[PDB]
Amino acid sequence: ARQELSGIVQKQNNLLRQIEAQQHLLQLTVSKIKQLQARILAVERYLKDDKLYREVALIRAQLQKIESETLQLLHQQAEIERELNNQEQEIGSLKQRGLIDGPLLSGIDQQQNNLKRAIEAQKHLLQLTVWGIKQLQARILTVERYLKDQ
Repeated sequence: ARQELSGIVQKQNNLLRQIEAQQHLLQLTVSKIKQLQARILAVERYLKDDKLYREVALIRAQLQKIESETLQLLHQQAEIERELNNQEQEIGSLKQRGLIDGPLLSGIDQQQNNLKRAIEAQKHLLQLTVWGIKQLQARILTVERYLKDQ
């Protein structure tokens, strides 16, 4: 009835807000990774040549924070996908019996496809974030070994 259809539309909106909130944090993490890449490059060029130690300590902290941010993003991404999947089953069930029709059926189907595509794009963005933090972890480890050595 009007109420279950109302419920699907509200859930589709709730999910759309969760993707929105996840995108803010993902973008922020991505921007931190980029500034940190630049900072590690500087340390690397300089070692090719105590302020150095403070910069390396600051970078290492900043790297560990980003890794923790990426793990939060990974967990929330899983929560978002699970909600998408629950909505797919509910929508699918009402559709099987025909209880969504007219412009609403096309619009709810289109919205399911929109949210799925955005969630999959965020998953790709997240894979790139993971890739980035693993690169920076390997480069700072090289620097730490050199310092221990010297």
